This record gives sequence, C-alpha cells and structure tokens, in this order.
Amino acid sequence: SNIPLEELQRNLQFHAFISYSGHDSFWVKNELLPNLEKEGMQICLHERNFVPGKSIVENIITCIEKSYKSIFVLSPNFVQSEWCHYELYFAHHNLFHEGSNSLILILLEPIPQYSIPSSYHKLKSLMARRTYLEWPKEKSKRGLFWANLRAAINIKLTE
Repeated sequence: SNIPLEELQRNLQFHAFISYSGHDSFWVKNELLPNLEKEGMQICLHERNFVPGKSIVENIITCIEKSYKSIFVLSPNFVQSEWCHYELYFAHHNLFHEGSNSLILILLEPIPQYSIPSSYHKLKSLMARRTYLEWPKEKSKRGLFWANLRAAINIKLTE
C-alpha cells in the first residue's frame, strides 16, 4: 500500500531513486532492493535504468526527476566513488532544497571524518542535520529500519 504515483501532480515513474556505490552492491541488491520491491515500489536504479548515449550525470538527474524520493546509501565507499557527482552538481543547481524531505539519507556504514574531503561542503551540511537512517548492526532493530525507510519514501513531500 504505497503512494499511487499517477495520483500525484508531477508525472513520476518511480517511488525512489537509489544512489549507491558499486562496492556496496551486495547489501543494496540483497537487502535494500528486495525489501522495497517486494512491497510493490518502483525503483530507479544506478546503472539498471540508465540509458545509453547519455552521461552518468544525465542518467542520475533523469532518475531523480522521475522519482518521488531520492535515496543516498551513505558509506565510506559512497563518499569516495559517488559523492563527487552531487557535490559538483549541487554547486550549480538547488536540486534538493535544504529543508525538503525529497532526499532520504541511509547511513549504511559510519563515515570517518578523515575520509571526507574539506571541499565536500554539501555532504557535511546534509549530515550535520543528523536526519539519516542508520543501518542497525543489531538484527532486532532492522524491522524498525525498514518501517522508517518505507515511511520516508511514502511521506508527503514538503510544501
């Protein structure tokens, strides 16, 4: 029982775009994607829905524009291999307005401060909010994680 995309104002094709580092593919493909897709959600996926003949940036932007929410799978891997795309793009476009709930942050793995370049200002800003969902190491708290996550996807967008 998720959001019916057709009932929305914009012409959206996906409930969520999932941005992740290829190094985190096992958890994304065996945990994140099944729990969202077995619920009936439509997911725009890094490299799975990307179109040939376009740059990776254009493919990412296309997923974002066609998705109700965007999910970043934060981790040291994501910082090192994926975040630069967004730091560069956010420097010229207010794609996600500070205060809007269109962007969902999953802290899959804690990110040490030394691994964050000083020039990743937008990343430090987003994580200073402390509004991300932490993947719990304790198995008994993973039901809470999935419930929180599905709620973050289905919550009404900030006006």
